[PDB]
Amino acid sequence: YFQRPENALKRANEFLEVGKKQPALDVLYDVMKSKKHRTWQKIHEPIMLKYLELCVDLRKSHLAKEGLYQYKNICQQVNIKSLEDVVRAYLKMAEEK
Amino acid sequence: PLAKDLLHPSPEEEKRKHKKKRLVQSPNSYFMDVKCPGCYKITTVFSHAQTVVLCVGCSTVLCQPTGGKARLTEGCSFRRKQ
Amino acid sequence: DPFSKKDWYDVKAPAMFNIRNIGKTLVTRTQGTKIASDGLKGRVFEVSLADLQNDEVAFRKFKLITEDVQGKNCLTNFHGMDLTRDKMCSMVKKWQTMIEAHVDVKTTDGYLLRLFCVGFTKKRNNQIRKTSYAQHQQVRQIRKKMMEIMTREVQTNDLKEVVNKLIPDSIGKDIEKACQSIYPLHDVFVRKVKMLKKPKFELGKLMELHG
Amino acid sequence: TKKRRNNGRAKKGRGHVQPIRCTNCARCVPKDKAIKKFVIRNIVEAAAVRDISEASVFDAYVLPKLYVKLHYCVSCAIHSKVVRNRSREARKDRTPPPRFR
Amino acid sequence: MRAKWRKKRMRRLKRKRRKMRQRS
Amino acid sequence: GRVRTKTVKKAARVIIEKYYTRLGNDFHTNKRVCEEIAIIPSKKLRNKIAGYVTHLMKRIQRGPVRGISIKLQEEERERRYVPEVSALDQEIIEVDPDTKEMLKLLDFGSLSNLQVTQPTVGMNFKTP
Amino acid sequence: NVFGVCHIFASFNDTFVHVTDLSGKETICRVTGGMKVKADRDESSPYAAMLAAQDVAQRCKELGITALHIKLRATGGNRTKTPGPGAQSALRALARSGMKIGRIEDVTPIPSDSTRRKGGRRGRR
RNA sequence: GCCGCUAGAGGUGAAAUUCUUGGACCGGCGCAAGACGGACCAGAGCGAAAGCAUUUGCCAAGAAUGUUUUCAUUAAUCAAGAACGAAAGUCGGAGGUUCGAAGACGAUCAGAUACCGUCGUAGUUCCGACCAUAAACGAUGCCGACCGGCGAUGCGGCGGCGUUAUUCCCAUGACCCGCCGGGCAGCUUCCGGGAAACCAAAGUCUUUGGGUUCCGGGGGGAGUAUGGUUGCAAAGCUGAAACUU
Ligand SMILES: [Zn+2]
Repeated sequence: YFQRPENALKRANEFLEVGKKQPALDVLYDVMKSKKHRTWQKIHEPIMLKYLELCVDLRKSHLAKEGLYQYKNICQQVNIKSLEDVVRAYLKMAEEK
Repeated sequence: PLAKDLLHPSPEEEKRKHKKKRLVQSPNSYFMDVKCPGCYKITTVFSHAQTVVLCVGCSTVLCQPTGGKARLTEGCSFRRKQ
Repeated sequence: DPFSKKDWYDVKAPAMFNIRNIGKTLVTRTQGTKIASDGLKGRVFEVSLADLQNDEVAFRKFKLITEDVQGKNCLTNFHGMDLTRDKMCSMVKKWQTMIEAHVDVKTTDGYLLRLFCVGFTKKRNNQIRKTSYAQHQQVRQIRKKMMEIMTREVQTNDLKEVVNKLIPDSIGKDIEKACQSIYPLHDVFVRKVKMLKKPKFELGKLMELHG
Repeated sequence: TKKRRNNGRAKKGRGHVQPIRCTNCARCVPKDKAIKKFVIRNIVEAAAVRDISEASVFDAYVLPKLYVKLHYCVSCAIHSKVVRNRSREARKDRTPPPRFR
Repeated sequence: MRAKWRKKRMRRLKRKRRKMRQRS
Repeated sequence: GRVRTKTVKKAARVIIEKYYTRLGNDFHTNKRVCEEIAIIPSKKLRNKIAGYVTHLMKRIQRGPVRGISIKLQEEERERRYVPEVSALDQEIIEVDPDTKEMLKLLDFGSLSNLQVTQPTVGMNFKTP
Repeated sequence: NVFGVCHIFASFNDTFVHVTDLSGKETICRVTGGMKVKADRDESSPYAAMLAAQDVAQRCKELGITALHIKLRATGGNRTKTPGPGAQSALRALARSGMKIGRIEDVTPIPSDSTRRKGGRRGRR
């Protein structure tokens, strides 16, 4: 778990600093699956861009579908401008590769 | 119990017991033949063998000695004789 | 008043952390043979990693030794690492065996390290039994994998990447993934890093070590 | 008069358990005749945690706990009321006592 | 009397007796 | 403390086993009942007996009392269920397949009113 | 936020409240439980550690030391390893009397079963 | 040993003996010394019993299981005899950090030459040579047979839905439900026993014999006296009467 949802970025940016990418992704899944972080904050979009970024280069297709289902449960509030933005940025990074 | 027949035991309770504790003791090993898949020697192995049984075509090992049954090398074919 | 002759120096962290200014130290001023900048060359600080970065991870404490002072700035270099006492005593419970190993691995910059590890055996989620113990060959070859990873993933690196590994503990996750065919482990930490011998101090390596 | 069948020990099937020393009187008891007790509390008390919390520079810092492993001899438990004397027929109750309601 | 100290006192008595008997 | 002792709540119950056709719910009737039906010495015992038979008749007509006899059931055979369709008349009975092997080897199961359901995966029935 | 480090050696006989700088060498103030009471029976009181905490707070306020880390410590070694009664009154009083409080850690020294203890085999009776 | 602060430290029910302006206690970085192996550590393991715990080696040794391997009664218990046997103890040498008999002081008490504090010799520690006693305890000799159940636990073997490795359906391990053997123990039972406590043996015993070794005969005297032998010594083993109740 985390004590504060911004800390997911501070952990995942340290795992990419050495260059391991599998603990970097699965921390960022395990912050979203926690039960205290489904109420919308501003930091939940830029970790979800990063978790969709990290699913691309490891080419894990099963894992990105689950978190984009989970974030779709989270933003049932009126900011689907986030849910538009997280989806096409995944669909930008997939075409570039 | 206490009317129980000792002269006609059922085979569920005759494969249950230890091999010395039956009416007639009978061993729990059996004789196999191992077929190696790239040669034509049918080769006769024990179930519980203790040496590495060497075949004579392509000189491979068929079985590995372990504390129980010998684990045959994976991808050969066996059947029990008799 | 013996506190009138004390100037307040500043202490600068190495470059691997986000936050550099970690606090303020004191020295009596130069009145004789006692020079200030030799009077502090041996200060060692126990600084936590939720102070060197603004993360929540509080249990992993760093030792940082002042080697040279430039201006009023104390320049530090890395001296060791510890877990705190309540984290390391929070993890020893009954009904699990504990696998601990130590290696002395020499880095590529002349620095010698000694790395201590810890690991416990994880009980399963569909398990019934109370006790989860390993046999002795399982503890021996999990300890063999532990010493092998902790000399191989520190052996051909410089010091800055070693402290970069030690902040998230990539070594603990690597040990826990590699050791799961023998017995599934539970939280695996590099507990304590000692710095046994250091090479000659020259200012260019520390002045590039700050950035 | 045999009083206890296990003789108040955990020594079944070995010759010697190495002794530990009591924390309260330093009386050398064996490892398993001693009454082990593991006392976990917070480091700050329940009273002073209400005004520690206004002084912390860190937002949302959960304070650590104190992990004390206590061994006790058999004399100083009945002096210290950790363990008290029970009936002849409820000595066969070796379920630990309830801490929950 | 605790029987170890009865034993010890007859031990001291026999040690003094064998002291007094081998002088001659 | 106003607890009634053994005589004023045993004697009141042996007064209630017989003579139930005379007793009622009002205290002043039963107080006047108690001298035809008994020989009681002086009235404070008789008022205490009357108070307990009024409290017991306050209790007794909405269910069974432990101490009272099946003279209560003589009242429930004097004053007082199935459904229309029985709860054993259900039309699909789920059967896990070991029962179906038992019924096949009892010479039933040619007749089908049952429906066999899928077997469980996992054997975790114990407690840790 | 000039940090110092408070060192609380809480004995059963005494109470050492020691405020130092971040490494620990340059001592800013040291007050013991023996400085504020006239009696050996009450050196380890809550009251002696309360008064010692107030004096070390007044000393470290005037030097710039605004905030404090805690190193809480028992007698340790082969002796008892609970910090005694004078830890809590010092640590409550520092947070009451105008200081700020950092991370609290238990620094009681624990052996790998070190050498024999002061009582006999048969106890302290 | 070097710092850098300061008037008390220690210890107790309360204190005093002890240490401290030649700088103690506490804090910091260091060096060395010797002991010790916490938490993990359980009615769990191994050993003939005494006992045995940091890592990695090397050296031999062993129970258990598996066995359609071989020998063919080789076996069970043990007069004489021998091997090991905690701690204390004795002698020769090396080592000595802490504890600590004797001892010197303090204080509790009428008195304490006891518990309670300060310090300490011999010893505790290691390498050789002795001594062979313990509530060395399951206060229960050893081998074999037979006689109810139950659920786990340690090891080895066999068979069964599944679930997990990840990095190749992936290898082999970790769990799940059973079975067999051996082992440490458990809860229950009007098997049965026992004087009872209790015991699945301390059962199958007046319905009395599977084999075999040491040993007890009311309480003291006394494990004393003497005699013998073992030991540098302390002592060990064998070891009675008279008398008394
Ligand atoms: Zn005690």
